[PDB]
Amino acid sequence: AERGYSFSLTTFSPSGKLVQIEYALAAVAGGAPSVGIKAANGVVLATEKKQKSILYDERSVHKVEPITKHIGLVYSGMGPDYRVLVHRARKLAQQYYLVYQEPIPTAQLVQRVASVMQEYTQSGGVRPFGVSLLICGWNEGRPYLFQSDPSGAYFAWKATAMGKNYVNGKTFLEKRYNEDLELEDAIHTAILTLKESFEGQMTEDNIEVGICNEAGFRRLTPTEVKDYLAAIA
Amino acid sequence: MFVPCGESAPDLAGFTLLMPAVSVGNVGQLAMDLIISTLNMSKIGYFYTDCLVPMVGNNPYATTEGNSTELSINAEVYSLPSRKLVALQLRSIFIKYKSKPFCEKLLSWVKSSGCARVIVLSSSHSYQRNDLQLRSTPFRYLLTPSMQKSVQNKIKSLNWEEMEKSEFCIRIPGGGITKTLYDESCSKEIQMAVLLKFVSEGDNIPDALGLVEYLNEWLQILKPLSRWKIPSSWRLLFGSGLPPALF
Amino acid sequence: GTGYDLSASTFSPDGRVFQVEYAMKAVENSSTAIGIRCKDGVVFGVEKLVLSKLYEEGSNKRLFNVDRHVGMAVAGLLADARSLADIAREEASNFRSNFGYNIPLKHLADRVAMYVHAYTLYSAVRPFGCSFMLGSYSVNDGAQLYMIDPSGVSYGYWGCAIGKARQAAKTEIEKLQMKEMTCRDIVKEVAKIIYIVHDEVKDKAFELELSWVGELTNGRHEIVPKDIREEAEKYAKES
Amino acid sequence: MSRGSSAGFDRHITIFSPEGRLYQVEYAFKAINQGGLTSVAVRGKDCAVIVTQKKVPDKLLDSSTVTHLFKITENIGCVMTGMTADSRSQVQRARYEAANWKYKYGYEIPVDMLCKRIADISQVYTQNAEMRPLGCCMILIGIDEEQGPQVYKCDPAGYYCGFKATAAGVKQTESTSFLEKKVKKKFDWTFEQTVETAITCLSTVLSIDFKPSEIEVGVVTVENPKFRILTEAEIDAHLVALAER
Amino acid sequence: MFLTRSEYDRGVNTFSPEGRLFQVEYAIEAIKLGSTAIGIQTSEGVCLAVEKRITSPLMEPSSIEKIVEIDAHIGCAMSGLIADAKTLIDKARVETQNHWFTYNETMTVESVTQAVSNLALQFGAMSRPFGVALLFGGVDEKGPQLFHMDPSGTFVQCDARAIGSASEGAQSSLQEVYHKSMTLKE
Amino acid sequence: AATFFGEVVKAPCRAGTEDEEEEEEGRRETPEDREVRLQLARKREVRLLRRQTKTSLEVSLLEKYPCSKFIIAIGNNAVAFLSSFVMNSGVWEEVGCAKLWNEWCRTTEAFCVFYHLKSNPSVFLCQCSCYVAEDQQYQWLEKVFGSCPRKNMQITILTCRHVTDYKTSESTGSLPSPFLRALKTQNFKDSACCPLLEQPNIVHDLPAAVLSYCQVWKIPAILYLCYTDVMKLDLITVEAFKPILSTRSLKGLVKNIPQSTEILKKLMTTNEIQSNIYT
Amino acid sequence: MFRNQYDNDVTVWSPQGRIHQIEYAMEAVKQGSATVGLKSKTHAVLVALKRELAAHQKKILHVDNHIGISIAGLTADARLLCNFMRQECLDSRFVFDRPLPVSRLVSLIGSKTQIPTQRYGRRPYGVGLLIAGYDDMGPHIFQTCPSANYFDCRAMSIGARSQSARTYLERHMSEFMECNLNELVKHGLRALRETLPAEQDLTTKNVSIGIVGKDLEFTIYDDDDVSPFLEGLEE
Amino acid sequence: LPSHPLELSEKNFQLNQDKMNFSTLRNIQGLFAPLKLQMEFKAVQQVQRLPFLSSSNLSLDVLRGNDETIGFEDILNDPSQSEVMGEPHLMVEYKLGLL
Amino acid sequence: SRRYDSRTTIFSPEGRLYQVEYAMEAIGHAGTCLGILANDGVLLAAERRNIHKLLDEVFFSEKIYKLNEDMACSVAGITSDANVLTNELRLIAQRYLLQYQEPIPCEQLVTALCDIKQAYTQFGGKRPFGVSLLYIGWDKHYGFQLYQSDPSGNYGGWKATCIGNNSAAAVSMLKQDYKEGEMTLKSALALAIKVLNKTMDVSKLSAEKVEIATLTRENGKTVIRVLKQKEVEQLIKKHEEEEAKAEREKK
Repeated sequence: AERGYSFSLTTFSPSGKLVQIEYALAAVAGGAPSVGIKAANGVVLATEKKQKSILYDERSVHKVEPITKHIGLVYSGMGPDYRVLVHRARKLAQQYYLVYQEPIPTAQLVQRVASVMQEYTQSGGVRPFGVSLLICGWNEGRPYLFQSDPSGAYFAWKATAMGKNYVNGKTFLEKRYNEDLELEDAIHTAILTLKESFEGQMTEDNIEVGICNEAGFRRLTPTEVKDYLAAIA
Repeated sequence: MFVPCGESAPDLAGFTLLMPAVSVGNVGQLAMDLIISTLNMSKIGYFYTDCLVPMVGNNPYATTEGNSTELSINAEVYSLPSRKLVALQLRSIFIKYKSKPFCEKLLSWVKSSGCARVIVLSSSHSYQRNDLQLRSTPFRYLLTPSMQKSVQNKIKSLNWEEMEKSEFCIRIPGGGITKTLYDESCSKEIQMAVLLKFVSEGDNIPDALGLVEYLNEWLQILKPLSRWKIPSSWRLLFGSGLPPALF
Repeated sequence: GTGYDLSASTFSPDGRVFQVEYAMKAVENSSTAIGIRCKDGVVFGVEKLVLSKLYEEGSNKRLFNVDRHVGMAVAGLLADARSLADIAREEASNFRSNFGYNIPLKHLADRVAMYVHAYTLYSAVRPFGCSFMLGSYSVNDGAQLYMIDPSGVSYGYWGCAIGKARQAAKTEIEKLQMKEMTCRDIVKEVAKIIYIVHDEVKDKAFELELSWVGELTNGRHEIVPKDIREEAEKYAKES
Repeated sequence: MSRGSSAGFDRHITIFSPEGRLYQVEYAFKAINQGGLTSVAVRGKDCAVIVTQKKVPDKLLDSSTVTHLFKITENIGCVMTGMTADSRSQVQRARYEAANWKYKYGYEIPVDMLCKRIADISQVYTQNAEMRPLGCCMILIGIDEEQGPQVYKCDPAGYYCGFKATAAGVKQTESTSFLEKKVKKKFDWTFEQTVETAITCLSTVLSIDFKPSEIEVGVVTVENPKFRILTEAEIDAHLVALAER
Repeated sequence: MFLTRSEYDRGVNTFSPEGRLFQVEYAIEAIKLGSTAIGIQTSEGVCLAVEKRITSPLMEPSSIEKIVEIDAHIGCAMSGLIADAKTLIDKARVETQNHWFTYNETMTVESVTQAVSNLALQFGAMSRPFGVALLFGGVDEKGPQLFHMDPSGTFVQCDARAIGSASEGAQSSLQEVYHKSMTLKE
Repeated sequence: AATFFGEVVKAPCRAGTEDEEEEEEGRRETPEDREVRLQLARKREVRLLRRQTKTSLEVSLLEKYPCSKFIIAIGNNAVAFLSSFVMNSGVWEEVGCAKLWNEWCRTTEAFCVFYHLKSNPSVFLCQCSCYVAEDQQYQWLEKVFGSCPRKNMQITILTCRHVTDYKTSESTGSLPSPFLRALKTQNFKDSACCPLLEQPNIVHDLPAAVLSYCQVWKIPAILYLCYTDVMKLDLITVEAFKPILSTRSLKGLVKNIPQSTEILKKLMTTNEIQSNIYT
Repeated sequence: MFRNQYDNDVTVWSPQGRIHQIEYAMEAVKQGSATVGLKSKTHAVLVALKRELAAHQKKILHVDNHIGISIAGLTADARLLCNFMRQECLDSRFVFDRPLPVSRLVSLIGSKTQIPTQRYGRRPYGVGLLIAGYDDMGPHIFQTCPSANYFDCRAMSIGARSQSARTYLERHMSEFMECNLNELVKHGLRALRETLPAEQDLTTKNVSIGIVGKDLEFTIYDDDDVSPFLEGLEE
Repeated sequence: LPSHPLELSEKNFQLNQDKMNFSTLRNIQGLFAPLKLQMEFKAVQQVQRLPFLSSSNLSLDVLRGNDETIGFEDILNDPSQSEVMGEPHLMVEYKLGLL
Repeated sequence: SRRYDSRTTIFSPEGRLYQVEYAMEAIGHAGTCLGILANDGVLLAAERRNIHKLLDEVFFSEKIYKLNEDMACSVAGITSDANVLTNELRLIAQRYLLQYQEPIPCEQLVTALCDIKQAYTQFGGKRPFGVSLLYIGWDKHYGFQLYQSDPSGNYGGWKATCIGNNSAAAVSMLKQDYKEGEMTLKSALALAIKVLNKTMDVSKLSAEKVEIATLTRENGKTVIRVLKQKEVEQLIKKHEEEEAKAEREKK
């Protein structure tokens, strides 16, 4: 059972496990599917937004949000924690830009946000942010894709998936994803991955796509994702 | 060890011992008190063993003034030959390292007397519960392999859920005597059904009523449907009154 | 919620804060404290259970006045009642100092209720075990009566009660109609209800304290005159 | 917290469960249900509308005092469903946030911003051990300069997503179904149409045709962009219109 | 009708049903766990004695001294947790030093013991009751004076007191042999 | 605990089932743990002996010496009353002493010495000013009686309790504090001399052990509950035991009230000081 | 029975809506020694029954020029309360140049002792104070129950065996008003002796008397000083 | 005296900001609002990194409403990159108030 | 043993702190990381354990970090905590360099970070980091050095060490095949790759399972570098060929 260790965040299990962080990652895994693909021309951040009801207004919370002109991200898990961390990410990006007059590299921003989350993962009295950030961006003529975890550990990725059936999503990405893979069809690959990890019917209002190329990050409009869905099927 | 109130011990062959397993509060003991009061079981003897902390009062179920002056002790044995039931009543905490000795003593006692089932009324912790356990239901059960097929199928037809097993082990968080008693009964190869309810400490009278109803679903020792008479001793279950100066 | 009543910052399986409910029951642990709102103003009465004759008359009184025009009848933890009376005094004083006029009963009641709610929110402290009801009268404001609970909800009433026999006094007030007579007629009703809901067998003796505010008293809270207070007691004895 | 962290997966706000469930936030939603009432807010072409059933439990209780519709700022209006004291405290918090926004940025806060700030506060409450989520559900309304009508549900978990039509309370799901059916047949919801749709949604989910004193209608319109709580006679007229059709 | 467990002895801010702080009494008896100091006050002066316990022959008895000096006219004997007695007597020394510095006089034994008690009152600074008792035997302008400090935090006037292991027996013998008209040598 | 902010804590358990389960999980105990546990058990060991050579009797007082009655006193007030009113009646020479140790008692002013009138050797007295732990209570029982009864002795157990423990419908501070109750076994067919203890009120500790042993083994016994508000050898509390002098117990073992109460004041006034924790 | 969960912390309500820690503090004051307080038209008198070799405790204390107190509970919280009372009176006489009213001081102590009950990490002040005083409106005899709420009393007693003293004071509650200082003190001594066992009679080393009067300021009387009153005191 | 007129103005800028905020709330809302805000700030500050590391204080800024605002204190001198650092135990003791 | 492990600040009857022991167990759950001192320099043969087919290589190194001009270290434990710990290492080194304008001696930096970790162990409410770092570097005083700290702050000097997975076997076999004062960086890398081969039984050395660093002194400058994929492939091939030749000789 090892319940005393299950409840407490600041304790190590006899085997040496931080169970609270494991449960935060379980919350992440129980979130909405989110697939990110690092193409050659740019990157894709596609996910399955939970605004499928007609009442849910479109011009509202967006699953994919920008931090800078050249960086954006998507999450899987807790919306509130995601939004708070997005605010912190924007704060850090502005700090870096005012200190160096340089666009914050994606890796540096990922480091800063991951350290912020590790801060609450370390001390007792709070809980790990039950959300993982699929942060993308573009620097020095190169696409970027990173994955942050409630533990505060972060890794670089070429194509990764989150949420439900996320292991199946990663298997599908490994099946399909190619290193040479270019943009405008990596979007198709992400659409197909989310379809493989979908529940219901695929509609332009059931997904939220954001790509970042040389131009920069840009949340795709319903029309664009509708066109991509029509091209897929 | 069993010590009759009179000169001889009345045989308990073909009976079923109903057990309070001291656990999380007194849910099992309160359920046993409810059962003894409702069935109006008469004290048959004292399970005089040095494992329980000694106490002495008066008969908890006293209905007449004559019954109110009947000295009681920590462990008292009651029986109802009409239903062939035996109701041991532990009314005390256990002593360090004496729980498993008590389990061995009681299981040997029931083996010798002839009681077939040692059905235990116990409890577990309403926390340390999985999401499924939290969502599903508090009541659980556990039947040793020696359990007869007929009653096992009766319980299955009642559609009960069995205590979660964590090979696995029979774990009852906050059960104490419960787990070891079940293990030693399985070793003895004598029948027992460990009925329990996931509960948190506090006012557990409703929990005791729920547990006795859970048992009634199976044994139907009461008309299946205030129905469960409470001991006359149930009173001042939050201490004395409040002082006049305050409030 | 046996496992969810140990802290005020924890919800029950169905969304209840049992600490606040236990505070509301601690309110019931105290004797009744009635108050009826008339068109002329309000009249306050309390089933003040006498503790001992050693205590000087006026000891541990129940009918406070946090402002010149605001009364306060309480029922529950006496210390908490005094604490919230002091809080209301400070709030009214600052309101008069800054806004320039006497704090409206509504504003004062809301401020104190939100203070009580602040206390019920965090796990550092516990909810107030007391409950009270304010009353005021002004030429412009008119008759006003509010009641604050341990939860911290400030609802307005045309007459209500708090304490052991709260429900019986509430039903008697419902049986009574209050907005077509003056305070001099509702004081007798208050006394009658307090006597009716009082239990002699359970409680040997009790003292009935009466206070009111209205056009009768020129919009000020005062203790009912002994002559009128005795007459109200006499009416209560009659019925 | 002062006493520490409660014992068990679902007993303390901070600690997770095996799936990572914050059961205490779900119990805050259960408290919103405990409120006992149902509220329906409707967004439309001209008017953003908020309607709820107002209960005066006893005759002695002053009907004027009891209310579940509050005004935060001239533009902003809201209906609270859930614990009464928590609702009032969150309304005060929203007013404080709006005042702070006006001071900092010079111009009045929009609806979505007030909800987002309140949701951030709620997220902090969930994160920490000392505080607990408030058992109330805020449904803001207002006329945005760019969009116009704006109805935003605003939850203890801190989910500020806007809406074309919002419901809350004990009959939340039925109201959502009825309003989804209504919007699927969108009819250019005018002020009268919006008010009638909200009133009839409440009367259908609760299955009771209300008296004007049994409900509280609040409307903010493009013509009148300041929050306005309808009076007894006006709600009576609206109910008569509903009865006629 | 059921014997149960209730634990009021873990926490100095918890009252037992009888209204008793078990932590303070546990400190009181923890003093008795130590060695006994025989304090006596007479009109001719006050004497302080103690049974200092030398654990091994290699130990230096100078370092284990239980009787200390807080001022020229003030003295006390320690018994119990000597580590906390360090802080207690340091506070007393500081107080008497500031008195000599400011008023250029002698602090009364009652005053210095009151100050060090004010230090000792802080528990629940210390987070637990002080586990050591002192016998402030001094001769101030007022005259010979014996006092006692306890984990309770407050002092008490005394003329004949023994505290530590076999404190009861030492006190019985002291009251057998002590009389008001005795001399300091006696 | 609540040592720091987010310290996860657990509620006190009435049943103490967690401690029992820990004690029932000793199947994987280390040899050093077992050795130290047995040393603790040896520490917690009552030892009945004769002070002639401080040597264990190796037999219960009942078995060794015939017993016709054994008045037990458990508590400072009970032992004071029994040492004042009874010991002036005759000689009461010592028969043996029990040496027990626990966190709240020592081997001796924590004594459990026994006596017998020595004019009637069958009548015995016990002076248990110490406290006997739950694990040591049955050990004391088998060391003083031997688990085999005589069924022919009047076991009069005396104890002092706090009125706080006594539960009542009204406030616990609204009782005639110095009052005494009774609890008697099946065999005991004598007048209680006082009101019997209420139902929800139960007793524990050594007196409960003795009374339960007498009930199980059919020995006429009575246990007296002297409830008080002060437990510092006050005259009121030990005069609350006065009524039991009239009843059969201590009926022929009492010499004269005035002599007892005269020395009773000396016993009350010769006690020590309880530091300066209260006033 | 079921109160163990809710009887250990002072910031938790029981299912019966009670804080048992406050009741346990009120029991702690009860377990303390018995003291008596009563006032005449012109005097407020405190009489306390002290605890063998070694000096006794100071139940009677001079907290201020015209305010005095008697302690019947824990010594530590009593010392802190006395310090706070003395500081308040000193500050009043220093800044406002006003003898701090006894009732105002009692209200301050009520709030002070209310603080811990609603705060975690603290315990209620387990002490009962019989505060004597005289200013403006004649003498002032008060009683601060360790539960913050307090009472004003013409006569009072608190401690162990204090019920007998309370009963005797009730027997003559009205007489004290029309009594000379001497007679008031003797009534106090008789009330104290009610608490003593029938065998014991009041001595000089087990009695301290605190007296504040119209012209008189509060003073503590020792064995020799209390002997006058004990000389003449009817048995 | 200070090294500059702005020295104390910005040494205690935040202190004055909170002081004025609470004063205004007390004057308008009442006693409850400052109490509540103080409680939330205290609760969030109780839990963070030890003083010898750089705490994020994320949730504290979220409550304060400056989690999406930048000031000169954010950029000019960075506490995350300090030039002189004390011993860990020493600074933890200082924070606890032992020294 | 289900007691005295609720907090890091609580002792057991034996005088044990179980929380730091569980942190060391968590270290044991990490990946193999070697460090071998040599005459020419010092190396850090770590296990990449980045074997997903959709993983990027946008970073300097996963296991291996650089602290200053004179120091480098590996990590075996919790990555999230290791990141902040390495940041602290860099910051401390730069603080010392700014104050004294000389590179921090390796032992001083090791001890400072051990102070950090043992301070988190000391005070309640804080979780011990649970990261074991394998430090290497050069300084004027003790030349090339090899250090190894644990979650509890206990650090030791080493000629060859291992942390993470199969650490005990790796250390035993290192001391079975290590010469004091004779090993050159060449033979040091050979021994490191041999130990990795014989410890990492999950798969054969594919040159991406392995991440070896090197720290030498050329022109009086500490040259911290990482073996190229070609270099580690050559190491693996040399070791495998030598093992095959030895097997052939055994016959």
